Amino acid sequence: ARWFPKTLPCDVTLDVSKNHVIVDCTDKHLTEIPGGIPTNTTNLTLTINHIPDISPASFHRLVHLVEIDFRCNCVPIRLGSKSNMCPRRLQIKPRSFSGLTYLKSLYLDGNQLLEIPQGLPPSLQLLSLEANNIFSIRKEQLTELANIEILYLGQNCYYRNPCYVSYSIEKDAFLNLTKLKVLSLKDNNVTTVPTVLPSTLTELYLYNNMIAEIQEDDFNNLNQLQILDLSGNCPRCYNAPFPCTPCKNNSPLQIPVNAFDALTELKVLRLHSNSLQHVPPRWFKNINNLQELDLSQNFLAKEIGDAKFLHFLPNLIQLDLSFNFELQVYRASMNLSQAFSSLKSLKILRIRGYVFKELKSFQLSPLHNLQNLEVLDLGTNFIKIANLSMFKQFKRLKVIDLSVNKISPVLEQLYYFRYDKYARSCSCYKYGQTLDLSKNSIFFIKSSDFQHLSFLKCLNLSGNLISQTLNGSEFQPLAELRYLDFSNNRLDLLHSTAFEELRKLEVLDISSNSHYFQSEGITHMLNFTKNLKVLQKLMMNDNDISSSTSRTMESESLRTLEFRGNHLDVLWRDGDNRYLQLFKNLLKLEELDISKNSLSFLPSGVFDGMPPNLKNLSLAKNGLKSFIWEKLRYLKNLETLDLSHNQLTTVPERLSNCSRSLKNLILKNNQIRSLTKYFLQDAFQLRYLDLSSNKIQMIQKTSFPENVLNNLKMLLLHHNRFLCTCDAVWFVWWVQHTEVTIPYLATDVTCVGPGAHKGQSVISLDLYTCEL
Amino acid sequence: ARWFPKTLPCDVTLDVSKNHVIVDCTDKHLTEIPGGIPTNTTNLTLTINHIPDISPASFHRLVHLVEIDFRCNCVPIRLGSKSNMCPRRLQIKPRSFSGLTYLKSLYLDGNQLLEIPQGLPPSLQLLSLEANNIFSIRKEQLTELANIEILYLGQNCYYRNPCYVSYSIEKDAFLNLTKLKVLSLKDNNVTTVPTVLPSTLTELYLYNNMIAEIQEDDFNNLNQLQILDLSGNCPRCYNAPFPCTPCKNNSPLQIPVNAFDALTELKVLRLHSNSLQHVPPRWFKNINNLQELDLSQNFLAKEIGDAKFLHFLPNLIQLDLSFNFELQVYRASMNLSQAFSSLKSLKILRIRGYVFKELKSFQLSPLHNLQNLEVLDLGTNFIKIANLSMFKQFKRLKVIDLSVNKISPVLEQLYYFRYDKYARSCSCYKYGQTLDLSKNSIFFIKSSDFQHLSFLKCLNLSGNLISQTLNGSEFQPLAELRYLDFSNNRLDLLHSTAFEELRKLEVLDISSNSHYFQSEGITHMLNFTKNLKVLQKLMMNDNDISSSTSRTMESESLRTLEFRGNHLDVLWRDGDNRYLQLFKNLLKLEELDISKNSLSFLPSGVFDGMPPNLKNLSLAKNGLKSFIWEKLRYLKNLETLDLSHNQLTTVPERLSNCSRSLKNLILKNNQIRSLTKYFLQDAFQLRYLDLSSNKIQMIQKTSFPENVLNNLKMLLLHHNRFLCTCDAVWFVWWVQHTEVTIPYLATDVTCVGPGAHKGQSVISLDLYTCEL
Ligand SMILES: *[C@@H]1O[C@H](CO)[C@@H](O[C@@H]2O[C@H](CO)[C@@H](O)[C@H](O)[C@H]2NC(C)=O)[C@H](O)[C@H]1NC(C)=O
Ligand SMILES: CCOCc1nc2c(N)nc3ccccc3c2[nH]1
Ligand SMILES: CCOCc1nc2c(N)nc3ccccc3c2[nH]1
Ligand SMILES: *[C@@H]1O[C@H](CO)[C@@H](O)[C@H](O)[C@H]1NC(C)=O
Ligand SMILES: *[C@@H]1O[C@H](CO)[C@@H](O)[C@H](O)[C@H]1NC(C)=O
Ligand SMILES: *[C@@H]1O[C@H](CO)[C@@H](O)[C@H](O)[C@H]1NC(C)=O
Ligand SMILES: *[C@@H]1O[C@H](CO)[C@@H](O)[C@H](O)[C@H]1NC(C)=O
Ligand SMILES: *[C@@H]1O[C@H](CO)[C@@H](O)[C@H](O)[C@H]1NC(C)=O
Ligand SMILES: *[C@@H]1O[C@H](CO)[C@@H](O)[C@H](O)[C@H]1NC(C)=O
Ligand SMILES: *[C@@H]1O[C@H](CO)[C@@H](O)[C@H](O)[C@H]1NC(C)=O
Ligand SMILES: *[C@@H]1O[C@H](CO)[C@@H](O)[C@H](O)[C@H]1NC(C)=O
Ligand SMILES: *[C@@H]1O[C@H](CO)[C@@H](O)[C@H](O)[C@H]1NC(C)=O
Ligand SMILES: *[C@@H]1O[C@H](CO)[C@@H](O)[C@H](O)[C@H]1NC(C)=O
Ligand SMILES: *[C@@H]1O[C@H](CO)[C@@H](O)[C@H](O)[C@H]1NC(C)=O
Repeated sequence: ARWFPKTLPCDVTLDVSKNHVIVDCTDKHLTEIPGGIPTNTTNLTLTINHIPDISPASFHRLVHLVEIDFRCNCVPIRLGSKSNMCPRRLQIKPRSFSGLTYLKSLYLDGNQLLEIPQGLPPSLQLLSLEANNIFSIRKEQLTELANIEILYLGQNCYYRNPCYVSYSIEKDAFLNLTKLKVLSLKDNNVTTVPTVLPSTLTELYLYNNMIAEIQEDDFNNLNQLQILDLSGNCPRCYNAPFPCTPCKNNSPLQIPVNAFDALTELKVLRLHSNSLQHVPPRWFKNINNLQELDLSQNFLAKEIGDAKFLHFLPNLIQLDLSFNFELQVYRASMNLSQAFSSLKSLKILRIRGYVFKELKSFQLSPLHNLQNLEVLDLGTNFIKIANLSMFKQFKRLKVIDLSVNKISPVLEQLYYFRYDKYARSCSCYKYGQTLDLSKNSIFFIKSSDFQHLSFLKCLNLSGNLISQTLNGSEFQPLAELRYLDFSNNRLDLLHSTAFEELRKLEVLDISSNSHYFQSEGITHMLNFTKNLKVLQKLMMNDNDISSSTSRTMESESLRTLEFRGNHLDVLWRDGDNRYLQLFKNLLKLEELDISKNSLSFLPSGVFDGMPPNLKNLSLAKNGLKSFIWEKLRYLKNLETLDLSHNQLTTVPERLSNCSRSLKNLILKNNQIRSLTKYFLQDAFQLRYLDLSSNKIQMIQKTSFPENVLNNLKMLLLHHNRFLCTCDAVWFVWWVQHTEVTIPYLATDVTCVGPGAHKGQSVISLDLYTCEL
Repeated sequence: ARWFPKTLPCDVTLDVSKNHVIVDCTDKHLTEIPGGIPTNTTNLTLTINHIPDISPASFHRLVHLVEIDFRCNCVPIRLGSKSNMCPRRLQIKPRSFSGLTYLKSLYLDGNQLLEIPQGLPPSLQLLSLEANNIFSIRKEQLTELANIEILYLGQNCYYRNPCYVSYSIEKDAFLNLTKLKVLSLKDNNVTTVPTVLPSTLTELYLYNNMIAEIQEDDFNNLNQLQILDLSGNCPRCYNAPFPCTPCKNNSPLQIPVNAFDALTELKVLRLHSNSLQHVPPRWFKNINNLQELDLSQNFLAKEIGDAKFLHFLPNLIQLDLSFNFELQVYRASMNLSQAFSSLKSLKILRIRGYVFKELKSFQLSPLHNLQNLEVLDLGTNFIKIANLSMFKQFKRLKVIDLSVNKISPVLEQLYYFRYDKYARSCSCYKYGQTLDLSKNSIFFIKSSDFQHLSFLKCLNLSGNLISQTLNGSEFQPLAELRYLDFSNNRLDLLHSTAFEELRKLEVLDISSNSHYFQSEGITHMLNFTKNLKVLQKLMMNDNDISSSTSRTMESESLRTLEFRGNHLDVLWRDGDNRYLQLFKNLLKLEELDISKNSLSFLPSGVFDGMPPNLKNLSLAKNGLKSFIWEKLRYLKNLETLDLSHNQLTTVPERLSNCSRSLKNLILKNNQIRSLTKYFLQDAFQLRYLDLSSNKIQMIQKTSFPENVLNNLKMLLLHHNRFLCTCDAVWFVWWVQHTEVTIPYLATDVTCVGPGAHKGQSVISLDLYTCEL
């Protein structure tokens, strides 16, 4: 099928629409640049290797390189692996780059470089040098970068990569860089805004530094700038999850009231963790197109009750005032200034961490007529009282977020306290209006808790303390609810009428409601499904279900049932036939997850008991020790079988005689040591086969007829125990010359033996002695 | 050191006091009885192997056998391995046993035998035939058992081992067995009490059968009988976790009022799951010494309110009336008859599963003067209301158990609903008065909740819904508390004064209180330890701790800290120095568990930061991939190091040069492929070393100086990758001839290679070709 096998340990792709020849050697444990890289190569990536130097020989023939990604070949000590520390900094010999006439991007982050590499071609638009040891910028070193548009210089002097002195930038160092659009000097121990900056800047990043004061002309020539981030200068350090040194005297970042006058094009302004106590309205008198404003992590609790500066921001789209609370105060209520009413373009307002005991309908009045408002985020506020009906007047909104409060009768999990949200490394919203009350203290629900909330499409009650028998009366006002997340509660299914008032419910999650399922002898009504006539997806994972008063679940609508992390091994105890048709009457069921159910064997009757349209069946992570493959004949619509992470030792003698429908067979992480003689013979339906992480020694051509592999959309073979003797001759040849996609040929499809070939890659193996 | 290496795959013990020479071949994957079993052998066990027949050859030389434990060499289908099914019944050949003149016990449970083995010697006192296929008992087959005292015949006909017919016992089958003391016919499809039984019976087990009626003379001669179990005849089948067939027409087991008249010696009467609606007092008219009575799983809810039979039970020690609730009824209160006051010897009263809404002080008045009462178990009753102060009148009690209720402002978890609690296979009570309120619905605690309870020594609040900031006021009445189990709640350590009112507290568990720790930026006061002046043990496992407002925990008392399942990897993020002395000021700390903390490397400073008396340190299950062994020098009292389940590849060059105190070094489940040349040289303190489950190929004598091996109490080496070539000569010789204790030499110290020897045990290895 191929005349010349590929030996290069890098993925090579063609996008001729883009006349790009892309060679990706990321994370291939290389200690040299490989030989034989195609000469037309456009994008060459060498991230996360251990290549210790660059030379004119490095890219000699790669004439058409537009991009070289050479990140993390010697990463700073405290950011990189301690088990494989870099012994030393990348060595860049002269004129390694001056030949690359078409080079537009050069990434050299995280190599412990000491100076800006010189000799760079004038075609270079982007230069990235983050996480090196360059902490003095000299205008002489920047001359080579005449045509640079994007320059990343951050993380060269901060706590995980210290330089132990102030960052130093020569006067007007960047000013002759007259096409420079983006300059990043974040995380750098910088002490003043460098001046003068080229007026063509659109984005300037100066956050997490040692800039104590802005001066009134620091930005006066930047009339094209659209994004300015000054965050984390004079940081608010209480409960900081990184080492944090505040400005002396509780001082804020001092910004003269006219400092922003020239930034007529500014769209985003970030003043996070600047210890601000006041927001002078004068800042914004000639910023009329501001759309995104971050004032999180300051001391603006008082200012939130006044906030006259809001009157100057009629186009602002999202406003963040999270975590401005006063230390050691538990205010009674949230005092929002009427000025909020002037935020007519506002779509997103976030006020986490204001911290107050009670939310009352009047307190949110300044927002009543903000007509574009879509998201209101009042999470992490320790709110104890909130009458949910007050959202009568917010049907308009997509998300109402009261996550993580104390109420009783998607942003990353660390977001507001992370040191650098934007550091680079080497959900029910779709259904409509969402009310997120996850991780609150709701211990009991009534119907009236939800009056005037009939418009809700998704309600998140995950992670409350609901320890209640539901009898179908608790959710009556929620006539439009399509998604209920009830996970992490203590639902007691005493009554099969539970949830039946949710007439429009399409998705129900009661995962991790194990409490009442873990008790001896208590009634459990798993047949509650029958009353839910449009239910499509039911998640009841990690419930430790081992007993059921009903012997069948029934639904004419349900297509996906996740039953992972239960004890069907107990329910299906050998000798007890009563639950072998637990799922038979889910007539439309298409996906069944019963992974992690301790099923070390499947009793006879399990397969006959499956509903008739089952497509995707996962039995993963069960410790399955045996499997009667013929019983797959019962599953006449089966397309995906996940048997991963078990203890199977054999494949069927003839897969086609087990299922003529099977498309994807996942057998990864088992104990299979050899294949059947005629395994895949006539399995022309098969499109995906994963045999990785087993113990196979040999694969012969009778097990793998190429009329079957010729349709195989991926064939996973890595991490086995291949023996590369003259017996393996057909397998080795076929692997080297095949069209079929086989991941990890460069790095984990290897011989275990004999002796000579141990650790050697199958792709690189020369078996000519077998043909003497 | 040994002249004759032991090669027999069985554990052999000498107890010269008794001459027992005990040969234990349990679960050794044997397919024949091994040869060379000592001829003095008294107790020989062959349980769980696959020996397919017994013959006179089997025990020919074993003259002095007193016991043959030969169970489960062919387990019934539904009870046995589905991956290694038994192909055919054990074959018992004639005169296999009749030579063994001193044989007193013979266990043949679980071999699918069809008849009682004949030819048995008259010395036999115990015969066990459980879980075979013998379901017709004939007097002709029992004549050989003249001197039998103990006979187990159960589980030969039930849902996990069906015989498809009624059990059949010939009239007076057992009557000439004139020394029979124990007869067990449980789980057998028995339909009537076999009669007449020998009057010498002390224990009769008839439970889980099909006996619908007791005849008034069925027990007429058993005046020596001490234990009678008739449970599971006419079972109560609601929510039964096994296939359950009740007697027609809801009928109970019918027991004539004079059925027990002869049982003047009866001490235990079990009538569990007999569907009883009444307990006639006349039953007990001639039983004065009854000590244990099990009336669980019946229909005695009304009778519990009357219960005149209790007046005939002044010697009763234990009473179980659990799970007598009425179907579909939720009674308001528990109506305990005044007769309970006549239970003058009662130590244990269990009334789980009565089901009632509120417990009130007067309802327990019938128990107020039961002077010996030690345990009151009202668990799994769905109690919603309870004034805890009412137990002021139960200060004498050891355990007050309200586990698994709905209260708001040790038996196995398999117990009352298990099919056979006694089926055989092939905690803070010590501190004083305990109030167990675990798994209830308490969401908020105040001081007055515990009024009048100052006598309590242990309180279990595990698994409630307490989502509260404690400030030292909540437990004020509990002045004698020594143990607080607060695990599985939502503790909020906003204040370091939490728990300080518990002045006598010695053990505190706040494990699995991760809720507020998984919230970014929230305050967490880990220095709350300082106020607890007699605190000895602190468990804060699985809290996902990743941040801390305080930088040091402090205690002058604490000796044990379990910190497993947190995120010290985040707290100790490389470059963040602030928490490297988190534990340093726990001055008396001797034991620290920081397993499962995602510590793939240890930052420098961690070891210097440990408190000075640390003795037992666990870094298990961390994904550790490197370890600076020299850093152990800081731990000058380190005696136990657990590095199990990590990714280590190397041991120190000289362990003695790393720690002069280290006694027990656990390295199991790592990636170690070789030992250093002088690994153990001069490690004179070392007494226990676990190198099992690694990838070791070779061990040379220089790593194992034999003056060090001689002080080892145990040296674990099993499950490695040993190479049995002529290079391994010293190791193979030393393993075979050493006195040092090495588990699994018979079963998992094996050659991986070369070719010829693969799978062979090192102990069986003949390397003479290496010495030609
Ligand atoms: C940022 O620069 C400051 C100097 O402005 C560094 O502080 C010096 O650090 C050295 C070595 O730690 C001390 O001996 C000096 O006394 C410090 N000087 C001053 C003026 O504080 C600081 O270490 C740098 N921080 C980082 C993260 O690189
Ligand atoms: C031993 C009791 O077994 C039957 C039973 N199950 C439940 C239950 N899940 N929840 C309940 C809630 C309130 C009252 C009773 C029950 C109940 N009763
Ligand atoms: C937003 C971060 O401010 C710090 C803070 N932490 C807590 C806390 N753990 N618990 C609390 C309980 C009630 C009120 C406030 C707090 C609180 N505040
Ligand atoms: C390839 O590199 C060029 C030059 O830096 C870059 O603009 C482009 O996005 C990259 N494209 C692909 C497909 O890798
Ligand atoms: C608000 O809360 C109260 C309960 O305190 C309730 O009576 C009332 O009807 C609720 N509804 C609205 C629209 O606020
Ligand atoms: C509900 O919130 C939890 C945690 O706050 C989150 O994990 C889950 O995704 C949410 N549910 C939905 C349906 O998005
Ligand atoms: C369900 O319980 C609710 C709340 O207690 C009550 O309104 C209703 O009467 C109950 N319905 C039924 C059918 O029992
Ligand atoms: C569910 O099953 C139980 C017992 O099997 C029965 O009492 C109840 O009526 C059923 N409810 C349904 C089918 O909705
Ligand atoms: C308790 O129930 C018993 C039995 O039905 C009855 O004799 C008695 O009157 C009841 N007493 C109380 C206080 O409920
Ligand atoms: C509980 O009992 C105590 C002692 O008699 C009493 O003072 C207290 O009021 C009772 N509490 C309640 C909630 O009834
Ligand atoms: C508290 O109860 C839980 C479960 O209810 C149990 O796991 C734990 O052992 C108990 N605590 C003590 C100290 O016995
Ligand atoms: C601590 O909490 C309790 C909660 O009721 C309160 O009585 C007390 O005033 C609080 N403050 C203290 C003890 O300083
Ligand atoms: C505990 O540490 C916190 C954080 O520094 C501090 O505010 C408090 O005073 C300390 N309290 C005690 C009792 O050590
Ligand atoms: C390790 O060896 C060196 C050289 O003999 C010695 O000076 C040092 O004290 C030793 N350390 C320990 C802990 O024995």
